[PDB]
Amino acid sequence: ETWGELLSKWHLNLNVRPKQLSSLVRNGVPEALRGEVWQLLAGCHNNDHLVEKYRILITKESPQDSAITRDINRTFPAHDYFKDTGGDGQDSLYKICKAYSVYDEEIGYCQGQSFLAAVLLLHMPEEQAFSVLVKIMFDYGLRELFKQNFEDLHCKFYQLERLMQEYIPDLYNHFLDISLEAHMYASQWFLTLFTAKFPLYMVFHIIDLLLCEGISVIFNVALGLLKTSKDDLLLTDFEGALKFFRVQLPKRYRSEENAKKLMELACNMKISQKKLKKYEKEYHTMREQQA
Ligand SMILES: [Cl-]
Repeated sequence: ETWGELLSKWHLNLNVRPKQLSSLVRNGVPEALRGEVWQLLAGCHNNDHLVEKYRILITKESPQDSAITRDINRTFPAHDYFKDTGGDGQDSLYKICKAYSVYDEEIGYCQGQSFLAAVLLLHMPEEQAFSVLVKIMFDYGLRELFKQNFEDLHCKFYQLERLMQEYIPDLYNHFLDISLEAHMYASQWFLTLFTAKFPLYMVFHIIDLLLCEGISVIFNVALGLLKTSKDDLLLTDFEGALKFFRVQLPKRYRSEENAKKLMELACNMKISQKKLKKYEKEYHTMREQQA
């Protein structure tokens, strides 16, 4: 495209993102270019060291075989690439997940990580998918949500609710009235970056935005989802709200048009780093008092 010219430009200087990249990413990266573009966004291009390590890691046993197997059995099992249990896709998926469990000695394999691994394997080869997965967990900071009995996740829930008070006040008020807290609905959004419940078309666009702009885009998407469906939530009771989040909400985004308007709104509902850091500080101060 425009994409072709952009990639030529980028390859003249892989150290610096071209000025028009963020605007082109906002519209969605083409499927066939995501393998390359995701690697470049994440800052790995021929990351030889991680690939060398990976080749050793795959010879080691995982102490989390059972968790990994369970997750893989629920990871896009009908998809053409993953449906053959002896296929290359499923083989690669196991190896990546096991390798990760051995690589991150402190934390190990994280529940749901197979969905993210699978998203990456849908667009690039195995060894590169491992590399990108590591960068998402370590550099972008996904693994931080799993430390300290999920303390940073709890922080994100607090942040989401403060943002809702501000940008979706009617919905915030209603959720207060029915005592529905974010931990009851937003956990998989954050911990899996939407990979575990939303349709792939939408999920790929989310990764495009997340790799370009950072892990904070989960807030933008969260607010876009809540604002778009708020009228199906405002008059519901507790059970009703949960049922909506579990069944109807992901079903809406099977439509490509619905998913495109959602990512547009998410980008438009962008939240500043300054604002997020304020709310993070508020949460930390609060936790210190009660401690
Ligand atoms: Cl803002």
